[PDB]
Amino acid sequence: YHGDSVASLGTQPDLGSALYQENYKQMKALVNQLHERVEHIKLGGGEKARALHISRGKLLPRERIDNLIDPGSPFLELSQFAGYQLYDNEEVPGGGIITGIGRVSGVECMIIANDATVKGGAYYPVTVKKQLRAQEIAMQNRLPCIYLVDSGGAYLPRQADVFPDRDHFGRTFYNQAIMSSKNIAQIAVVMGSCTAGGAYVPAMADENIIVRKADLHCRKSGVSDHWALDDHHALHLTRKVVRNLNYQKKLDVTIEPSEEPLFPADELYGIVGANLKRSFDVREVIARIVDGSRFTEFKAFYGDTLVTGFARIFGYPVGIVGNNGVLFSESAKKGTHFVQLCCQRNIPLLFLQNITGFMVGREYEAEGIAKDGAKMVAAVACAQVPKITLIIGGSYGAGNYGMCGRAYSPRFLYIWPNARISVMGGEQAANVLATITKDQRAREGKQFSSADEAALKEPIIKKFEEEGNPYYSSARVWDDGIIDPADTRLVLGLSFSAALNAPIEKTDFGIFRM
Amino acid sequence: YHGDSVASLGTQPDLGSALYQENYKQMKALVNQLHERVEHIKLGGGEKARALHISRGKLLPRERIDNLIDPGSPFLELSQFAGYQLYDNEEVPGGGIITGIGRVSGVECMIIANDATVKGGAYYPVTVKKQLRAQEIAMQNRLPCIYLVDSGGAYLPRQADVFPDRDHFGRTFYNQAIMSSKNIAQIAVVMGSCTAGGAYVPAMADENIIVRKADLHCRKSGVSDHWALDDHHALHLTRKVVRNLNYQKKLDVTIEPSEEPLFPADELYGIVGANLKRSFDVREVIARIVDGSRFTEFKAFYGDTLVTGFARIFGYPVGIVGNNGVLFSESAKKGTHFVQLCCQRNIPLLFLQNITGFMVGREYEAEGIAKDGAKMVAAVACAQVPKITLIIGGSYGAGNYGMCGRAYSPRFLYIWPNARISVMGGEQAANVLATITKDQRAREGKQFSSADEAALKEPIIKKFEEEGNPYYSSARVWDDGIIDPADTRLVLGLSFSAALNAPIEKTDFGIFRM
Amino acid sequence: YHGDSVASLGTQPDLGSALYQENYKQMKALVNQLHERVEHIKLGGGEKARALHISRGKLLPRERIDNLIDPGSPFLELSQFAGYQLYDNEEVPGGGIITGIGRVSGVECMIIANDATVKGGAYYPVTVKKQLRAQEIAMQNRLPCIYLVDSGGAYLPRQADVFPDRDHFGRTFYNQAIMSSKNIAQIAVVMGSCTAGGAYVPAMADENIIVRKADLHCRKSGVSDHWALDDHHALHLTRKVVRNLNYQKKLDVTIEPSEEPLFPADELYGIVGANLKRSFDVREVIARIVDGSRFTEFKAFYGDTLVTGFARIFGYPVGIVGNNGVLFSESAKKGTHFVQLCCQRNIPLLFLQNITGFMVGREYEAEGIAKDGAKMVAAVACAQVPKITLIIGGSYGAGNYGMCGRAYSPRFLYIWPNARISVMGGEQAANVLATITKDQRAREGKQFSSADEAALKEPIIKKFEEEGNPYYSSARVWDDGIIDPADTRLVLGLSFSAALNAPIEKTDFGIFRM
Amino acid sequence: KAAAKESLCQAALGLILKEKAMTDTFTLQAHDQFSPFSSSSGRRLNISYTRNMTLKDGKNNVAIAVTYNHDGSYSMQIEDKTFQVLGNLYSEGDCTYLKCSVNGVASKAKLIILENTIYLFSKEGSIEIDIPVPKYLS
Ligand SMILES: CC(C)=CC(=O)SCCNC(=O)CCNC(=O)[C@H](O)C(C)(C)COP(=O)(O)OP(=O)(O)OC[C@@H]1O[C@H](n2cnc3c(N)ncnc32)[C@@H](O)[C@@H]1OP(=O)(O)O
Ligand SMILES: CC(C)=CC(=O)SCCNC(=O)CCNC(=O)[C@H](O)C(C)(C)COP(=O)(O)OP(=O)(O)OC[C@@H]1O[C@H](n2cnc3c(N)ncnc32)[C@@H](O)[C@@H]1OP(=O)(O)O
Ligand SMILES: CC(C)=CC(=O)SCCNC(=O)CCNC(=O)[C@H](O)C(C)(C)COP(=O)(O)OP(=O)(O)OC[C@@H]1O[C@H](n2cnc3c(N)ncnc32)[C@@H](O)[C@@H]1OP(=O)(O)O
Repeated sequence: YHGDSVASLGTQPDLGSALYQENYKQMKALVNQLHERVEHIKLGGGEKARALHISRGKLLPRERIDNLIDPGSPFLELSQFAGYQLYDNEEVPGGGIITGIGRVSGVECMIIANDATVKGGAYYPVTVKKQLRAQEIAMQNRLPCIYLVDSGGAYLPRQADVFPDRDHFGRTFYNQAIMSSKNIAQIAVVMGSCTAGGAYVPAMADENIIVRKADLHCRKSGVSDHWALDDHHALHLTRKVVRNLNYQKKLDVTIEPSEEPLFPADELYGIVGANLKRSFDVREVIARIVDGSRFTEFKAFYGDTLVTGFARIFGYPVGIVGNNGVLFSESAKKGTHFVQLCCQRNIPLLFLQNITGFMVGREYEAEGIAKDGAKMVAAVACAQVPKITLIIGGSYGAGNYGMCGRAYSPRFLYIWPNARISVMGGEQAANVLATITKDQRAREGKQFSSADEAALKEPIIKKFEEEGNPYYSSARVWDDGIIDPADTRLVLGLSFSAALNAPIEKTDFGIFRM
Repeated sequence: YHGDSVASLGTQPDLGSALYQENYKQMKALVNQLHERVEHIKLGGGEKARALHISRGKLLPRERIDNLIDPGSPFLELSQFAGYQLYDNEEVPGGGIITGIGRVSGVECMIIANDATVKGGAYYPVTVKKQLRAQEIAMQNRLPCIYLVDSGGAYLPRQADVFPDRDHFGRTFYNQAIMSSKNIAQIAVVMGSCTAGGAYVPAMADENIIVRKADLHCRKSGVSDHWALDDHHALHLTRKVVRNLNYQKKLDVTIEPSEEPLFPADELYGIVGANLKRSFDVREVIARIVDGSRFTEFKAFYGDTLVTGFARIFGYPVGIVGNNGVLFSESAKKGTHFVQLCCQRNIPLLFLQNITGFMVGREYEAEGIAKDGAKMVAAVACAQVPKITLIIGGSYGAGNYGMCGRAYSPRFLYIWPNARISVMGGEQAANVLATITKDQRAREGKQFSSADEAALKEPIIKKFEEEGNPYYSSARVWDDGIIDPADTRLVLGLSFSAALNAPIEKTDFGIFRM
Repeated sequence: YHGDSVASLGTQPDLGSALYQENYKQMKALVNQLHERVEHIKLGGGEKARALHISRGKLLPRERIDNLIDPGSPFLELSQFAGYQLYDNEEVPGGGIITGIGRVSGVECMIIANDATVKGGAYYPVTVKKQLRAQEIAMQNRLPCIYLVDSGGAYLPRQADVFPDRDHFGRTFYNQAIMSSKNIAQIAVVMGSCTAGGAYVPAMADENIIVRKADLHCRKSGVSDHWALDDHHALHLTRKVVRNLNYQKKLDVTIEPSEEPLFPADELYGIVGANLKRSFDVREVIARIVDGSRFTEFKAFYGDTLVTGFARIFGYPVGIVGNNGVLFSESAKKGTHFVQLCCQRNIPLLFLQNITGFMVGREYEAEGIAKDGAKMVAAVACAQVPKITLIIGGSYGAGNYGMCGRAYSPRFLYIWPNARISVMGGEQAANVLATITKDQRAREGKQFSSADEAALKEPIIKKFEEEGNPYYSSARVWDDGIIDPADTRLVLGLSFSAALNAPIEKTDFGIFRM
Repeated sequence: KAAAKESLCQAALGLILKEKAMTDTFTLQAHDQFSPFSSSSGRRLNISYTRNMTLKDGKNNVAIAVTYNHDGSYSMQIEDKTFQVLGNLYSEGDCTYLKCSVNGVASKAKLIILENTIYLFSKEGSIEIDIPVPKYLS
């Protein structure tokens, strides 16, 4: 029986409120800026290289993606902002590579396409990082990989950062071999010149498609498994190969009919705003994203700062954990309990981080908070269910670790355009450094002047402010993308769908330090 | 029956030869320089901080290690050169942390000790990398971890490189939790101040030892499992805890009595020298290191450039693969065959890299060499037996990948003081860049002058020369240490011994592209 | 998405061509002869024994099969030609036993029925071989076995070939026991006299049905589990027992809607003909049999002599490997690659053999061809996916091994009425023997005359010609039947359907000698 | 007479809707009935998908750029003119009927795609528009 009613979250916000108006203005401005920057990145390497690429008869990489995926299928691009102002004078749109998840012949696949326009498709260090992240995603979620190889090899002026180390270029080939061993299909499509150091990708792959115009490779080397007249033919052949994969999706979770949330998503703009100093109820966000705005809270009156419960997204079950204030002992214990419960029942986990800075409270007895957050950290680390993190606000200190940051391998991690990430708030770091130097130079009997205090403080403030920018964090691959809040639900759906390809296996826990 | 005789490798070198004299002089100079630098690093943070540390009553970290390990046991330190001239003006001896493998109570354990003298034990990015490498080694080889925590938290002026990313500070805790889940003992000894962000390490650990002089932690928090009067008492308690671990070493390989090699090891100095342009027979090295100088070569007349065979080191079986010239198709096929054979019989693998540069030969038809080296790369990547790499000469290009570089996760990787590592030789890179620019500016009709050719070439030459230095590569953690050749055998023994703690599991291979 | 179009094989043959007319005439004559011989075998032991059998009130074995299987279900009979002119003066239709696969109560089952008319149902050696082959098929494909026991025991005048050896009579009981241990149902129906040495079959079986008219067996011995009034009642009881088996078919491969081939099958008669000297494109056959004539070739321009690709038969996926000329190194490597690929994706394999004789080329450097065909042989042997072989032309030498001959345990093996199988061509063997004797008697100084050359040559030619006949090979159980080409598709469907009953398990490969 | 712009717009909409219907048919069989990937939305992160299509009218080849708007309507630009089109296929009796609004003008027809030819039968008449063969095969 599934007929009894359930209470729904969410309340209608006050559209007339001045606070709502101001928050809406600020967040809409941020989203417009994000959209403009994304368009500029989408334009690619430049009109020069684009005209040259077209004159050679080859398709532009975005056109390749459009023709490859199923007609009208949504495409989930990752890390559109890699390399954004990362290097001092060189502009590297999209990191020189395009990675995403899309449905080909009814199968979710991870597509990795080199962009020939950007520096002839050379490999900047950020490009290697992006590709490794994509391969890691595909390995974890058991997704076939399709490479659209139009490469130029390592960027020589930066070889020291691309070639030698463990997470450097060679790891790419390593991943390929491993994913072939675990029976995850590898398809390579040599749509560009087969330059030095590039033939390794087709040779490692399970199956190859090579566009006609090395010649020795198809006729004598035999590296070629298929031989295509041009780009369109190659993409069609790729679709045929994917069909011939003999794969069927196995899902192991209960499914229910999906239902839209009761409240419009754009209202989030008013609720969240751009000021981190003001706070908001995470329950509003949860009401905006989950199915039917139906939510079953767990331990509502204990550890009120954390909000944990069960819901459904597009019919899949999810356990939601979010911050609603300063994390405490009770909140940590509640989180550990909830994580154990979700792991036992094999339910995917969704974290929402809105870590609150310690500027409000001087001490907060970091020892006890640490003693309890350690338990939550261990529980999150040992979990095996799919985990997806979303940073809707500040993310500072060990709380970031506790709420499944990058170090804890969430299947995906996205940030809203108003997030901030750093070890601490800038002013707190300034005070810490000032106190350290003051105490030390007092210990040696040296005098500490207030001018020196300002001299230490100001650079730290500016540096922390600059490094906390979402664009700074997404230029490096610290997140899989910056998403417009109004689309959040949709993205999560796609992500969770992909995460369901892999089977869910049992969770083993370490010693629970009681 | 084990009585029939076996032929032994190695020949007596010509001590009177001028070439031998010169090579001996150069290599001995390199080793003396290495020893002097190691002594200076061993001195630690400085006399100032050392006196301050002693005045507080605490022991110096090296003394801690000496008292902790079994009396007279050899201690295998790793990455003594991390941070060597890595940062512009800051001297960070040993990376601010000391990691090694040593025998405690008859059990091989991985010991990680913070150095309080260096910047109060703060965590530079290189320190995080070193610690993560040590934890990875312990996880792979299933070794108990002992932490001697005297920490100061992240180095704030560099927070952006220490806190946020996947391989940044939080991964430490992640590793701890995981290694606790797989039943690998975690012991933490809080020998210093329990500052902010430090209590997480004791809280994550399985067992704790805390030196008396937080107070709340032992009496009320209950984080303390043991409470020690001072450093000596804490180390004794640690030995007792390790004994109480209830662990017994399980070995799954045949063992034979060990026998010393027939030739003195110091002769290597004459054989190898410091000039990479001259070449030498790897069989000399193999004769110098393996037991009794007994070696059973495999496919001796096919692919002569690669040398593959079986031997014993301290009684353990090893399969040895080394370069003796330019790698070719036949060499790659021989290597793939040998790797499959060793994986089938569960024998550890030892690689010796002496990759030869392509300055001698203009083309070397990189397509066929690539088509075959891909097979060897796949075979090496998919292997599951313990793999140890040693770089005795040049290491360039995809050959580094083929001979199990860092990207392919060897259990250990060491380099001799005369190695060179880079994507290509400097002059080759200069020629490549010059040709690219010349061809392009010809394409646009621009004129290319010889002055511009020199202007491009010289910086590249100097940069590649600088980046290939062993000290440059070991300052970053690209290798687990620079070893005197005269000690090589010994080191390998210890390493292999440690690698035997983990059980050897079956190897799964990808599609062998025939 | 499954909407994009695929190119189809096959071309309309030239019906007006004289070659097509002649080939059609010859092949139609062969098929008519085959049909006539099959009818004569179907007539059974003879009118004498048939009248005697009817007078006793028992049904004829073919009537038993007709009533047993589901109404209108197709029945796949195996080895209709066993014993055809095998013994000098004794005519043994069908080997004295009838074995086939048919659907009973919606379950594929292997039915084995003794023919009482032929020598009172005695067991000739060929009968034992046929029964063992049927039991092997059922064991491999996990099919319930139904025995219709009307036996007479071993044929005493030939006891030395029936009783003592491993593949002699006792192995029957062995198989029964084993197939009972692995939970494969054994049903025995004693429809004839329970003579000496026959009661073992009911006693070994899981369940019994005994026709009333030993009496002691049902009332006191208790061997009887069911007791039937006559044959019709016994068959009905058998259907009820099969229903009570509690079995459900588990399929583990993707299924698509089936579609008929685009070209009529009878055209094969014109394409193939009866002359092995002429050649034809195997792609014509593939177009005639696969679904929709859709085929996705793999490595089309490398090793053109072998044709490998993917297709669907009645909606199941199949990998097709066929000969189109003299096998070479590249062909062998392509075959090995394709076999590995199909094993990885768990796809059934279908081999088509048209091995070409070496009369065209004197040497063909057998050493290299052997060195490469060894790899293909190893790959085929180690494979675990269902394998079905079809011999559409010549089959000679080690090529037969390479294309999955009987020694390599294909689930089924059929031959067309125009095949030839032998170690070599007759003339080649004659030349080899002549050269051996000539060289030897030259070595001893004896003279070799041309009359002696003819004397050696002619008997060998005649003997090889006689032994290569399809009827000769099918008289012994070297194949599971001779099939009219026009029906080939249908047969394959049924066969593959049966092969899907067993689960497909992973393939383990030996050392790939690179 | 030569086909107008709007007829080409209707034909392009019909072909897109048939692709959507095929996607639905594949979805029905699969385990993941409610996965967002099965939607024919063409959504992208922070970008709007534009699909370049070529349709053959008589001898002439005409290129249509179809932008997949968020609302589900399609913005098709052919030459210098942009047309806002929203439509759906529903089955009247046994025949598939396309109802579609081009720039707010509602039209009703019956749509049959056989081989490479799209036939729109309406009261005004019949319009046949040919999908070009990829010609890499066939
Ligand atoms: C794995 C291991 C172990 C090792 C290796 O892999 S070692 C690989 C060595 N690489 C090559 O051997 C490829 C050399 N390229 C070429 O052969 C071509 O160039 C292509 C193929 C790139 C196509 O490019 P293209 O020819 O179509 O156009 P182009 O404009 O010429 O393309 C942009 C131009 O590339 C210049 N450029 C600068 N640095 C590099 C760089 N590192 N790689 C490529 N190009 C670079 C750029 O400065 C200029 O543009 P700019 O700066 O003047 O505006
Ligand atoms: C996990 C997460 C998520 C977050 C975090 O973890 S956020 C952690 C914040 N850290 C602290 O809160 C510890 C603050 N230290 C102290 O409280 C003490 O200092 C000790 C404990 C370090 C003992 O050291 P000590 O007091 O015995 O000696 P001291 O000489 O003072 O030691 C050297 C001096 O440290 C200065 N120094 C500069 N930068 C740092 C730095 N980043 N950390 C520590 N010290 C630093 C150095 O400049 C000077 O020496 P110098 O450069 O003048 O020669
Ligand atoms: C397991 C182990 C470990 C050991 C054993 O199992 S040791 C088993 C010993 N067998 C018996 O103990 C059965 C002896 N048969 C009989 O008791 C009956 O015969 C029946 C039962 C067969 C019914 O047959 P039936 O009586 O209804 O008709 P009949 O015409 O008589 O049937 C044909 C005639 O059988 C003659 N014939 C020749 N050789 C044999 C033979 N080997 N077995 C049977 N019959 C044979 C044939 O020559 C003649 O016909 P033909 O050649 O003259 O035309």
